[PDB]
Amino acid sequence: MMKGYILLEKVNIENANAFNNIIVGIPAITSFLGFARALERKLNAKEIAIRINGVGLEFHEYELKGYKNKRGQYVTSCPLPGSIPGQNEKKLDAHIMNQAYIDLNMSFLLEVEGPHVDMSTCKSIKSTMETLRIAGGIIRNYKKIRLIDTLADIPYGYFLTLRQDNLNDAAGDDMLDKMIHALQQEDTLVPIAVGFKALSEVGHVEGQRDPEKDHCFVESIFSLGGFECSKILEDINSCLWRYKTEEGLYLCTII
Amino acid sequence: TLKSRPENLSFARCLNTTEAKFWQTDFLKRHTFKLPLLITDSQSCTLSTECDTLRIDFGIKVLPVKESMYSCSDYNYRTAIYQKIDEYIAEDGFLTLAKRYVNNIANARFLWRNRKGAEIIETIVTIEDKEYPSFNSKSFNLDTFVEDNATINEIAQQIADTFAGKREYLNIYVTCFVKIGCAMEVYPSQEMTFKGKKLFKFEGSAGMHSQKINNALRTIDTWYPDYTTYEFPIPVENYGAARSIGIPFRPDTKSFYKLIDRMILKNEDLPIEDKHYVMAILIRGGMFSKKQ
RNA sequence: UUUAGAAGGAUUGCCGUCAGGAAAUUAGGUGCGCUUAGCAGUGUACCGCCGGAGGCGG
Repeated sequence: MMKGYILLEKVNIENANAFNNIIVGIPAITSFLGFARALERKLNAKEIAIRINGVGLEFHEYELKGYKNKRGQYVTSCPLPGSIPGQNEKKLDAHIMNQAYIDLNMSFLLEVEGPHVDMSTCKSIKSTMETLRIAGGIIRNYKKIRLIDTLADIPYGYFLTLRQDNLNDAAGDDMLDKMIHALQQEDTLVPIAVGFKALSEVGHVEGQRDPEKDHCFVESIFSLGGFECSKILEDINSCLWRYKTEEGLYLCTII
Repeated sequence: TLKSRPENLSFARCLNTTEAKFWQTDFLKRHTFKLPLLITDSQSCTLSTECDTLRIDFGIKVLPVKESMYSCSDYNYRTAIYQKIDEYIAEDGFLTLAKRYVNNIANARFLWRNRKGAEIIETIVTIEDKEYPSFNSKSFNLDTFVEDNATINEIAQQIADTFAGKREYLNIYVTCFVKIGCAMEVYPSQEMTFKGKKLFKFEGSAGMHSQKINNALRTIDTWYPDYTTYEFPIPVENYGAARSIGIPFRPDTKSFYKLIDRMILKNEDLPIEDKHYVMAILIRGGMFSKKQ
């Protein structure tokens, strides 16, 4: 075919990152699209031409590593540090930095467009989803990889959508006051990270991961989001995240 | 101005049948002698060693049709039904259906299974204090309906007039005499004790449930779509569903629901066969309502 | 090609002693359940016969 939709159903991830400098919780959206782009790059070296241009994120259960106190607050845990490269590397006790970890069960909805979208493509995805990670976390098991046609085959769960209107339209002098007041009015919204902004100009520095590409120093940007059930969803395009790149801005938006 | 059937419409039965009680007798002394016939404990039932006849007794009460509506939540639809029944009482005085009922009495269909292998069967019908000349019951067939006997006409006229107003009630009593022979099984009815074949007992003796005797006398329908292929009378049911041949014989446009919708909710003259089926369904009774 | 890539929290323990819940009460008047109906796959699987398991007569 050409266009199509593939479901990755009930994926268990253990130990994914949950810290983005102001937020402890759901991982950033860039990692969830990075899983899809890594799946595309490994499928295109096995000579199965495909292109993923949209991801849907459905949440079925979660757990945060730690415990909940009597007062109702969350205290997080960390693994014991081992040996970290640097000056104090031959010592027996290392240092403790800032970290958080989460466990998730999720289902992914991928929009693929290639020369052939059949069940052999689903088998090729099944033989490739056992070498990748999701957000720095290992994949323990999955149920099935299948093709969907309509909005009645999608299992029960809750999707994550972008709500930027409820932020730009609230009361306050600055954006952080807008976020705090918008979270006090509606109590079903969460703050999320949605990409990066630029702090420098494109060039070549010294000390890069890949020394033959273009670099730019960046800072993360944050927004608002909320949850909507599968049975109350209108279209299958109002839950699909995509990459968008302006000049100086690296974003993920549903639009 | 009628758009649909009411939210509550029900009828009652205009042919009420009692339950049967089984007796044993001899044959050349049948008009002077009777004995109990009991169940022998699976259960079973057999005659004695000195009797060769099974006597089955039951009675019927006939009621008018117009005064047999139990509920109608819309006066207009009641006025429509009463006018349509008055139209049929103008054409046919309920004689065809009643002739068919007395024919099903005379063929002795009410002796299901008890009829194979009999040697002489006779059936006497009494109305008030006058006995009617008996019936040979093996000179009749279960495919044809005789219309030129004298006593069958003379009973069906009385039943007719009372289905149509001129009399308020009719009490009919029927006795039968089946000669199967000494030490032969009986075959009475069966109870859903819901193991073993638990047989029905009525006042100590044995008998048939009144519903089986009623379902034998309502097999008068020979006006269905595919009658030329399968040529046999069926019971008068709604979505016609003779249980032996497990296929609905009227699933569609000739069903009672559609046919009465196309006679009251939108005036349209049905053929006489369809009227003869609808006025029957009304003689039987049911919860002919709707889910508005 | 994912704020990428890495990680042993662990050993030990005496919560205890005492005690009056208690006095008072008005749940009450009404009422249509009700049309229809067939319980069984045959009502059981019996005597023998060959023949070292598999067969055949009535």
